[PDB]
Amino acid sequence: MFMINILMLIIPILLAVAFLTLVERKVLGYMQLRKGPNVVGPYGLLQPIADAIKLFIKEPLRPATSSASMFILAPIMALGLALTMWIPLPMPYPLINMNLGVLFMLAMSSLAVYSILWSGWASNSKYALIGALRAVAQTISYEVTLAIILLSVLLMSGSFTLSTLITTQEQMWLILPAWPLAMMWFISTLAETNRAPFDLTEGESELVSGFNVEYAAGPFALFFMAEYANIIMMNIFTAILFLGTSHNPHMPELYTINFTIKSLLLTMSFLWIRASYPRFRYDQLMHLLWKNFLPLTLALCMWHVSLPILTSGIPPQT
Amino acid sequence: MNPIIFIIILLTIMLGTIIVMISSHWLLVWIGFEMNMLAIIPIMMKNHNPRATEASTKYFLTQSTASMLLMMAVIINLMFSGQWTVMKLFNPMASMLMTMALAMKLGMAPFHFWVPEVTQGIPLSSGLILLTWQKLAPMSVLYQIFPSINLNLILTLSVLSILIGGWGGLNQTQLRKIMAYSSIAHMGWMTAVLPYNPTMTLLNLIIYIIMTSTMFTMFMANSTTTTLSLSHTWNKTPIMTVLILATLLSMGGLPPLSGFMPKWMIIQEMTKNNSIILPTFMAITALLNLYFYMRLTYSTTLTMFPSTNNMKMKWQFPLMKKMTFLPTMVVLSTMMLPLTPMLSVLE
Amino acid sequence: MMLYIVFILSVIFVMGFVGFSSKPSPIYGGLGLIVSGGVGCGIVLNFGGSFLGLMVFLIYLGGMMVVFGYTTAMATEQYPEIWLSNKAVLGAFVTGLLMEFFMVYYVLKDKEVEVVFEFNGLGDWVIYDTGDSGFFSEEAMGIAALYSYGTWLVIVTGWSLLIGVVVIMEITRGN
Amino acid sequence: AERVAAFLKNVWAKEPVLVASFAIAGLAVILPTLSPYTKYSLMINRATPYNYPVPLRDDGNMPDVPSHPQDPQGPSLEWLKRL
Amino acid sequence: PGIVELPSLEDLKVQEVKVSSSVLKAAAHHYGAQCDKPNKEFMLCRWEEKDPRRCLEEGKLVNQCALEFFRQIKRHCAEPFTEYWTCIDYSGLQLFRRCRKQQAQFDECVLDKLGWVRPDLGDLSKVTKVKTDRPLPENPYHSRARPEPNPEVEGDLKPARHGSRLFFWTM
Amino acid sequence: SMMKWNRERRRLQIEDFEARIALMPLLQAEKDRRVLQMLRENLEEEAT
Amino acid sequence: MSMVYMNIMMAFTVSLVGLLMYRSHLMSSLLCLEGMMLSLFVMAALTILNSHFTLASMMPIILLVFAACEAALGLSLLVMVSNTYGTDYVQNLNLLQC
Amino acid sequence: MNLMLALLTNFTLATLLVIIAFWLPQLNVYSEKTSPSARLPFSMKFFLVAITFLLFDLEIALLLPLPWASQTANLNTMLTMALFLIILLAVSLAYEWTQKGLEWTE
Ligand SMILES: CCCCCCCCCCCCCCCCCC(=O)OC[C@H](COP(=O)(O)OCCN)OC(=O)CCCCCCCCCCCCCCCCC
Ligand SMILES: CCCCCCCCCCCCO[C@@H]1O[C@H](CO)[C@@H](O[C@H]2O[C@H](CO)[C@@H](O)[C@H](O)[C@H]2O)[C@H](O)[C@H]1O
Repeated sequence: MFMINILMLIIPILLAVAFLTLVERKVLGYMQLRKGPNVVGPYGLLQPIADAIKLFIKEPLRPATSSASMFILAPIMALGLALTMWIPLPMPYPLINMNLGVLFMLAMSSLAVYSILWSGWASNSKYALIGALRAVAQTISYEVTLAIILLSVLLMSGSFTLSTLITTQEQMWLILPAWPLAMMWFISTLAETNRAPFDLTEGESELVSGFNVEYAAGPFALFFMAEYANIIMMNIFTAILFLGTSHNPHMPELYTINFTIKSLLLTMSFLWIRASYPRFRYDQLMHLLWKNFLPLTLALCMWHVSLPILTSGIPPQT
Repeated sequence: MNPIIFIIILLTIMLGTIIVMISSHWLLVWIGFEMNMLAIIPIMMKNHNPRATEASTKYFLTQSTASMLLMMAVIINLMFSGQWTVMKLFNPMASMLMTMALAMKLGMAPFHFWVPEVTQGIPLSSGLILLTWQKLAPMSVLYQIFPSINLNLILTLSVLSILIGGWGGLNQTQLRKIMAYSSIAHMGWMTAVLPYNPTMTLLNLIIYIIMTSTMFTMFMANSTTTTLSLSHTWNKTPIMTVLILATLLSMGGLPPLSGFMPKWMIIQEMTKNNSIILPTFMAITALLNLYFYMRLTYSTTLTMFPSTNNMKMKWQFPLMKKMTFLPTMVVLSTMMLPLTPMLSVLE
Repeated sequence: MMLYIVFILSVIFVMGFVGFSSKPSPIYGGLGLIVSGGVGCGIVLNFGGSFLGLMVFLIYLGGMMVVFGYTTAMATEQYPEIWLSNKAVLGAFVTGLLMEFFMVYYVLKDKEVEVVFEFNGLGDWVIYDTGDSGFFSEEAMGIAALYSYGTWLVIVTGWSLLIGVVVIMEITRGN
Repeated sequence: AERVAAFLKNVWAKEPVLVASFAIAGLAVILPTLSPYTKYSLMINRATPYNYPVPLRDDGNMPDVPSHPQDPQGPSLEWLKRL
Repeated sequence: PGIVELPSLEDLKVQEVKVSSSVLKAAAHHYGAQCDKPNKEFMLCRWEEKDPRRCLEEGKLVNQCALEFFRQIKRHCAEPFTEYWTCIDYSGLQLFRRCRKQQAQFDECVLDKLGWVRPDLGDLSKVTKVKTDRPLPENPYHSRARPEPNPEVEGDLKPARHGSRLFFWTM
Repeated sequence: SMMKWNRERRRLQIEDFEARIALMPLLQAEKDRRVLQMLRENLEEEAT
Repeated sequence: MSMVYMNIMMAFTVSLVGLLMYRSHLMSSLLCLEGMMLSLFVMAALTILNSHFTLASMMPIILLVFAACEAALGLSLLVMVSNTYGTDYVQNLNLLQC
Repeated sequence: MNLMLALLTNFTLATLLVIIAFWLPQLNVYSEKTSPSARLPFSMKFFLVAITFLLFDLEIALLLPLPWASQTANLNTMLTMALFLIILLAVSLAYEWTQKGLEWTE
């Protein structure tokens, strides 16, 4: 019974990722005055299937890896952690009801940086490793604000339990009392997942960005699936955190429908943003974190520790 | 370093030691050591050269290993007593680990190899901190746990330290290496008397610090780090050679100078406990230290080594180093024996 | 066998330690420590330390060990020697697992072994507490008390971290 | 003064993010000491009963200790219901 | 050491309250008001004695009071009560605030048919005083007699005789 | 809005905590009997 | 003692032997130093949690924080050594022999 | 048990996808190709961003208990020490900022 529950989470996750690739191409297409995939299947509905089959029967790349074990471990870690991030999410009921579910999600995401580091180590390329290290420095930098922002919001929720965020927002979305934190949270999730305008791993300033450069890599599909599973998951987390959906215990499906729409819309905004802006320089996105978000996030953390005390609005512990 | 940052770092070195000395909780003692180690590394690195980097690395590895052993002893003590109070330990394994951890921090033999190398690799002012202030925290801990210390272990560490310090200093021409082996030898006296009368451990520590501080300050005044560069002092600042002579004789433990007092009072306490062989062995072995102190006095004060022509240019300029507290320290280093009964203020 | 989860985890804990203590290439040394840390958190969880366990993952694995691997890549290793392809590394690894295997053998068979301390092999579950029905987590209450009971701890811990930033900037400037 | 106002103008033009950060932090440190409802936070935290309220042995002269939970004596939570 | 004294299985036998936690949660507020006296005697015994073997008689009276309390509900208010705890039982957290409509029906029933008034917010957390005939335990920890302190040092402080007396020093 | 809702949640928490307090005497009495029975049963098998 | 302590104490002993028996990389020895702290964290947490020493629950956190800060200092020294020599080999740190 | 089953299932599937991603291409039997430590040099700046992350991350460990800390009776002490920690976190940033620890220009 629980084994069914796990598969009813894992398999739909992989299907959403597959069809998000189609949604991204069509949304980006129409914002660019074109259509995007509309030939492979009606409205391009078979395009994700054709891409998936094509990638898995493609020849593996050269050159050979520097470390076989790290070459294999990186994709396992990326995809294993990506799926694990979904198990405590309340939709409205979680697969695993953790008392410290928010902390679990922080802890698991901080481990996602290892796949970047290991794949750089296994690339057998000096320049590819330097690219991986720049990506790691970006990831960990923006982890600082995500943790501090998250801590600030929980001071209004009162615990680390994800389903308690639902109760906290029973009257009102947390985005109203905390829109300044929501703004910086949303950007941090973009930078955390290496999404435009923070997608420097796919940019023009890397030592390995040159088309004619080569290094050990892959499989491409597995890394791609892991990344897009995190995009959806972060936007699901963003909805729960700031756009809490009302839960009726006798009609849980209504929560799920409304909660799914909000997550979809937030995910579409990632695509919206990718279509709209140029790319940051590496030093400029570091400046954005260390000299803008971080000073303001520390100040707002001070404020949100003090505010419940001075208003007599401390939330309950249980 | 920015002078304000240098002041803050020195105050943190002191804060770490003060935390060790006022803490009633083993965790706070451990924190004091951690804070102290963190703050002292920059002053060792401050002149930026490969030798200073090697010394900082060797010091870091030694101290970090010692601090992990200290924490292991504390946790074992918690498991067998359920409490954290800084006092006698309640498990013999915890006692051995903490004693070894503190011996490593002190640089006692046979955990001594780092002291000569680390002292040689850092500036004189840093070496002064390393060989004086850094002894205060480990000694203050040993002062409180001594009832649970294994007698054979602590006396073995003391005997080895006196032997190794005496023999190690004989082969040295570098002033910083001489002071390092002198420190190791003087360490053995402090721990040897600890089981019998911890007050005499404090007396020896205070007088050792004063004499060592005097020596480093005089070495800094003329920027001398080798025996031969010190042998030019007679032809620049003759008074400094006389002061160096008096202090070296005092460190040698010769009556009627101050340095005899700790040796005299330690011998008394050990004999009251029917320990005759050990103080006699220690007193005789200390003649090794007197020998390489006397060798320095020969090349500095009692003979005149060859000078250089360019020394004439130095005659035209005054000493401008601060030499803080030097007149007071040198007097205390030499003329305090008539006030020996004042040691009761340490009780 | 699930009733010996703690002991089984602690065996894996030791095996990981023998991993990086035989000191293969730093790249794989970090892997042994990461696995040991994850197993270490698992042991702490099974004693009721949920917050403490997750701190290991967040701070020790997601923080300290990430920085170790970051530094290893830049300053130490870029490609490794094959694990256990060196005489000393393999001999040290074999020696460690033999010692662990024999400790495990005698503790399970005689239900007790004795090295420095006396160890009992009945099962770690036997020492657990039989009374629990409070409406909160005792561990969380103790950690939360840092801000009420532990004013002095916060000051010195806060000062040490600030001094750490200053010191490391001093050390790495190079002039 | 007017030198002070000019300085606040230059930072508000060049460093609005830092001006906002110091303003928000300043309120965090000042308002709690001025708020009248801060006292209620302490009272509410003390009105939350985590532990069983162990009864007292009635020696015979504790007039202000209720014998039954619904007796008038003892601390009231009337202020909390209205708050 | 001695033999740990344990009561016989027959001495431990009581009629249990075999109802679920949702039933107990639903009745908890009225149960706390109605059965306060035997419950508080039991809790005073447990904290004073610090030994469950010393409070078994008071523990049985806790059960008998509870059984008579639920017999009153089964006698006059079963249907409103059954509706109330069935709503409580649905919630994964057994939340009171989801069932205020059924709670009101149950509270109205017990007030009319039994006179029970639901205690107000804060009442059940009061420290109360209980009358008891059980004497106050004299040595609940079974402590041995404490060791005698060392003799006090008293009298006036006088200067040391002939000074420090350290070797040759005359002061 | 957050202040009002968190005040109400604190009042709801006190209600939940007081329901537990009302039930603790019954739960304590059961636990003591259960513990004593298990120890008595272990003792009988120990004698055998 | 309980069985788990045997293995945690073995892990500390193993990492201590690993710390005292260097090879070449200074990095490999720092990992053994962090391994020592991890085993101390686990043994401290097990003792404190099992005994219900409530206020001591914060002690493992302070241990972890201070040990990580000391590990940052160790890594900084390693980088400065690697800058001087281009490797973190401990055999290049033998100038002070004389 | 459930959490262990979930973690095992998630990483088991990830492992199977990885190996079949590596074996399935071998069905094609593509032709053979026959045609192809030390500093990096590492910048000190990239090391210092990692170290700064760590020290900031350790201070965040001390701030995580704040939601529970607010339930205490000694709110004045708790609020004073909470703001003290965050302020020292700001002071660490200010020191880094004003000594050009956050620059990327060489
Ligand atoms: C109180 C009870 C305890 C008693 C213990 C004994 C106390 C004495 C120890 C005090 C501490 C030592 C300080 C003694 C002061 C020394 C004064 C001195 O010697 O003069 C220095 C002299 C000056 O040289 P210059 O710079 O050229 O000045 C010319 C002057 N127009 O410099 C020179 O000319 C160079 C001299 C050549 C070297 C001669 C070497 C022998 C020096 C003998 C005196 C040293 C005494 C120390 C040993 C203790 C003696 C008992
Ligand atoms: C059951 C599901 C199985 C998994 C199926 C996975 C199907 C993957 C289909 C991907 C469809 C193409 O999607 C598109 O791919 C290219 C990569 O070539 C990406 O391209 C991006 O990354 C590459 C580097 O990786 C850059 O060179 C490029 O400049 C950048 O835009 C686009 O951002 C993405 O929109």
